[PDB]
Amino acid sequence: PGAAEFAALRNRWVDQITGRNVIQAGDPDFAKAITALNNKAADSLAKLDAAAGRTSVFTDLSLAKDAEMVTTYTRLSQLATAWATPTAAVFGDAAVLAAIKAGLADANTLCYNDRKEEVGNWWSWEIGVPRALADAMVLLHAELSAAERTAYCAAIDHFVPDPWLQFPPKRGKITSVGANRVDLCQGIIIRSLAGEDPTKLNHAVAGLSQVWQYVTSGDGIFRDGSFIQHSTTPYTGSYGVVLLTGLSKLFSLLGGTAFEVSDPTRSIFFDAVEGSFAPVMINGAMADAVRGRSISREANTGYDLGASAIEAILLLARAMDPATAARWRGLCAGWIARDTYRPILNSASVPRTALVKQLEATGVAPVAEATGHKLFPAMDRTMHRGPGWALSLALSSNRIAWYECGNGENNRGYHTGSGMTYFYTSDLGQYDDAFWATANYNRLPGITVDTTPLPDKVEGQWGAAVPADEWSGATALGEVAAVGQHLVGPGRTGLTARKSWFVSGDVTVCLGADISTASGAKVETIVDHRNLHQGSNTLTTAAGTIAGTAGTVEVLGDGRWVHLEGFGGYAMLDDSPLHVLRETRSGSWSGVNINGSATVQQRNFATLYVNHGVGPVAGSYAYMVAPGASVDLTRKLLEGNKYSVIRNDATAQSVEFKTAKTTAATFWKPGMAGDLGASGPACVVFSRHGNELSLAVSEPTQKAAGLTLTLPEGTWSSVLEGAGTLGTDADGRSTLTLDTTGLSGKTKLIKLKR
Ligand SMILES: CC(=O)N[C@@H]1[C@@H](O[C@@H]2OC(C(=O)O)=C[C@H](O)[C@H]2O)[C@H](O)[C@@H](CO)O[C@H]1O
Ligand code: NA
Repeated sequence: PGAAEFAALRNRWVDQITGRNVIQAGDPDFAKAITALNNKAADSLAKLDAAAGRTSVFTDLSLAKDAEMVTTYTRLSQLATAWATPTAAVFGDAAVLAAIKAGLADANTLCYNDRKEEVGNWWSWEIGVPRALADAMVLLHAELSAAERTAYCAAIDHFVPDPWLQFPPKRGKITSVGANRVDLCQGIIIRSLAGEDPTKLNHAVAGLSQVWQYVTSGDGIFRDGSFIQHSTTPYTGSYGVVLLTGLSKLFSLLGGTAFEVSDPTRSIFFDAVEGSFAPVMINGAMADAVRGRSISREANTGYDLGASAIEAILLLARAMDPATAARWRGLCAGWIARDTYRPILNSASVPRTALVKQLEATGVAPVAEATGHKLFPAMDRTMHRGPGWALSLALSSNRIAWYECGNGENNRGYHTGSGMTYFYTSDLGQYDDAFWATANYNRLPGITVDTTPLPDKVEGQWGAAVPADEWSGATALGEVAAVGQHLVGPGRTGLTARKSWFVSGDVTVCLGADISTASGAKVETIVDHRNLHQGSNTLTTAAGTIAGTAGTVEVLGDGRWVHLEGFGGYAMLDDSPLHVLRETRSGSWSGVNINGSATVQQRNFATLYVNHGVGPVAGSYAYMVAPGASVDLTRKLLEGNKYSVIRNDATAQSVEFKTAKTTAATFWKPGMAGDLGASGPACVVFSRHGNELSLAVSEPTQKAAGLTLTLPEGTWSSVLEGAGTLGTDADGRSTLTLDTTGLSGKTKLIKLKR
């Protein structure tokens, strides 16, 4: 293959990144996309350094700061995009083209060339500039000289001689993985189009294959659908999306050509759309629990990331078999239609507009998010849904870091892996509306927390430390899940807590036991810390209302349930005091991200919490959350033993859901919770239907060869469904012994006959 094929490939990439082939005559969304393109282009043009012998290309961007070097190149590729887009203000503009060509020439001369050593963030030299510079070569291919091509290719090959590797030589080069591998290969593949280099192209293409091979440790896609980047952080929602975006674009680019991605194992990547990406998408937004440090970004939010995921999945769908195509389109139509908070077409590029328009043209109906549980034990994350809500739990353990901070981002996020309970609801802005600028990072919802102030970046950057805890894990049987976390506090306070969650189809029961610390400070547990935006939502009790005055914390009393207007109900499952605070909070995104704006955002919060006090000895909590519940239903939560606590202490935690006829339990020690028993760390959910007992079990340390339960509900003589060896103990009770060797926290489902 040759010059004909290379021109065809370049043209297809220009088509893809401009949408020049798919702008619809008189369409108002295509019109607003062009206007956004125009404004960005004009902004950049306004900031050009017009000076003779200039030392920068843009007056607000220093070439001696690598992030602003990257920004210089992305402004240039944006301007070339606009120059290439029919009906853009600068389309085919000779003067604009001139300024682009000079910008790329001077950026090369002054800074980014084959004689330059990397300084600062390697990502800028090897991914930031190459992708942008490659796009600009290809966009401007009819206009750049052979000598210009040579110099910019040379610069690129200098920083990235092999996209299977990363880091400047002075550092020791390592295997690039995951999002990094994709971005590296992208810059080289696009560069290979500009330079017509089939050798670098084939090698870059070959290198996508490693990203979708399953892994059992470190970075990549796990069999349970977890995605980790940077070893210790659940990262489906941001690095996952960068991967997904890059592969969508490259697969589509190369499909049908001599360079087509032909590896059959890529079906693992296709399976990940529903196995990894869809469960953590909530009405358009990637879950905060899976997007690591990006929560600190005012303008790279859950919706930004979920919209990018939508674009990519729509792009990929074009190439799939008919059933899979339609399913993925149905999922996307759903995430689009339910999102009236950040509609995808607001600020969409021309290509994203085209894919969303295309989707709408198929008429494919929106698929709803399925109720129930999706567990990701490899990354300490679980998802739970019912009518009106999606709960996302965020854990940490000897495998998963408390948090990632880096590059001045998320330095305060050290409690975000302390058992957070994100309840996503029709309040689509709950976590997006300056929540991470204004929230109390020491009372994040759900967490147990030692009130010792911690320094920014405590435990270090880049998730380099993990809590040395006993286990975190989960299992589920039908409508009921069991999740548990041994919380070890960050910042060496010696905080320790045993947190468990038992999630049905509507209610979530939260139990805590065995809470102590070495620090001498008070320890709290946060029933909720809910963004009210500018609202004065009522907090309704048996007595009447509580916490009417902002800033004056009040203590519930003996009705034991509280209802928050527009959210749902909360209810105490013990006689602990409930502290309720209405507060007004302020902060700027500059306060949580070194790139954040200084604008001060001000938000009202409801904060609900238990105080375990100074020096708790076996401190404990017991409460439940009922998202979407009316006052009538909230009042009734505690009536009729509907949620019947069985055990809550340092050995076991367990509840029975009276109506679901299902019992759930976590086990920290050899022991019994009512008539269920276990011989070692376990999550279990069981239900008897007549003469049959269904159980779901996991071995949550991920290290034990086996596990023995002591069966509830009488004796059991045969196994109807699944693995395990029956038996009788010393006391005439039935046992089930499992081989849990290598299960990696996964659930085993079993059925037994009396
Ligand atoms: C996933 C992540 O945090 N990556 C960082 C970069 O962020 C991303 O920008 C892109 C992209 O440029 O293709 C995709 C995402 O929307 C966004 O998260 C970030 O710009 C660089 C800055 O050095 O660091 C990466 O680690
Ligand atoms: Na890490």
